[PDB]
Amino acid sequence: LYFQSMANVLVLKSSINGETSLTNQLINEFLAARQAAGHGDRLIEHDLSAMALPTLDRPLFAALRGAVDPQPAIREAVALSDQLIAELKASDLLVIGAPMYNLNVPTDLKKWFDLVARARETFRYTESWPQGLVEGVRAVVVSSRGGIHQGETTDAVTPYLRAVLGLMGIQEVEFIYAEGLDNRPHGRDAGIASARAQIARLAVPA
Amino acid sequence: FQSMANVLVLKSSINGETSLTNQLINEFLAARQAAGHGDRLIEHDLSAMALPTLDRPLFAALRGAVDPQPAIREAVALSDQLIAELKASDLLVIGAPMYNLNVPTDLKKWFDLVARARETFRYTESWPQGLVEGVRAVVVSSRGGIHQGETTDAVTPYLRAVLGLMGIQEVEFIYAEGLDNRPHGRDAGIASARAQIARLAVPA
Ligand SMILES: Cc1cc2nc3c(=O)[nH]c(=O)nc-3n(C[C@H](O)[C@H](O)[C@H](O)COP(=O)(O)O)c2cc1C
Ligand SMILES: Cc1cc2nc3c(=O)[nH]c(=O)nc-3n(C[C@H](O)[C@H](O)[C@H](O)COP(=O)(O)O)c2cc1C
Repeated sequence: LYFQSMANVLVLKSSINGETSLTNQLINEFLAARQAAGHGDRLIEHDLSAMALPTLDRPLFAALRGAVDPQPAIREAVALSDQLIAELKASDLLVIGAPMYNLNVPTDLKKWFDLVARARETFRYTESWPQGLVEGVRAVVVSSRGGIHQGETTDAVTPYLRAVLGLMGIQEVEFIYAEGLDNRPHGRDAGIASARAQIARLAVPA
Repeated sequence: FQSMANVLVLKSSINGETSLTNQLINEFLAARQAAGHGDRLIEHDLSAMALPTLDRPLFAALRGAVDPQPAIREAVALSDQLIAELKASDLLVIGAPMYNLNVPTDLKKWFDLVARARETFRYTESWPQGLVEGVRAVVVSSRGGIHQGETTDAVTPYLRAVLGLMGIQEVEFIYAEGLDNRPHGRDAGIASARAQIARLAVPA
């Protein structure tokens, strides 16, 4: 009963800071607090940073659209696409590290979305909109920002993620912000306290 | 000849010859000529340049580090080169169609090399000052629209902000919207774009 009842989590980390990654701490902190709240988690973890994912190009896009391409590295990248999508569809809760870099998410997070946001697989075209094919999936996006000191003049990261997740049917998405982390002298602390409070409220729902 | 504007043209579409943003960039440059502007282009097909992804060693290397590795010493030398082209330009023209609700990765990648402390922007007690002086920009962004899942435009504010970071405050867009709409949507957006082009060719 307990082991079958367990929720399945998919956990993407995109930071380039490695062991010092504040978004990676906070994911672990979030996941631990879910345990603390009586949730058993079955994690599939991807350090997208270390996977050397391919950029989306003309042939990869074609192949991914349904064409038989034979080149080895493309077929290898398509195999990875179908893998990441199987992993995603199987999962119950999606957790993503998305620190803001030059006002966008980091390249490796973007590349994940480029392989996974696929027609016929995670969405099908309608007369009007596209219909999302990922079902039973909620998201929790952990996002940090240094703020005004790093030129945070807008948050394009957030609505981008809401929209690219919504494309594939991931309609419910919660955010965990650590904002203003370069503000001297209490910025980091306050950001981290704010995120921990978001974590604590957010670890509960199941 | 010394009259001539210096344009920097960034192409990041993955559709090669069929690229609509590359078409509209070219139309935008044909019109500038039509209205008596002479231009000296530096042209980048970012798509074919296979640009390095920003990673930990490279970011450090860009942030004033000493790294003797070769692949990283080359990407820093490229960064410097893309930057020196930018700060030398008078007009920046960018191909930025919407792919999976973002810019194409290749464009992004250029921004991660060029948006760089002590080079294009510098730190301050509060906000960062830009160092790219005397540079307008023009952004060609074609979009499929509703059929391709455009629920909001994150591209626009993203671009104004990242360009703002390094001091490019003046930005105008060429939107070819709704291109997937049946049965005249592509023609209507192309037209729309064309009229936007007719207007923006004039300024100088
Ligand atoms: C390459 C790079 C670009 C960044 N760009 C921004 C930015 O545009 N706006 C901002 O507020 N913070 C920016 N930051 C600061 C990070 O968003 C912040 O330090 C965050 O905590 C990093 O989380 P991580 O440790 O999980 O990478 C940037 C950091 C790096 C390394
Ligand atoms: C990989 C890929 C992703 C796309 N994603 C979107 C999208 O998320 N929203 C949208 O409205 N249109 C989308 N489109 C449609 C393009 O924005 C549109 O066809 C564009 O005009 C093509 O420009 P180009 O020919 O310069 O690539 C996408 C096209 C491709 C090839």
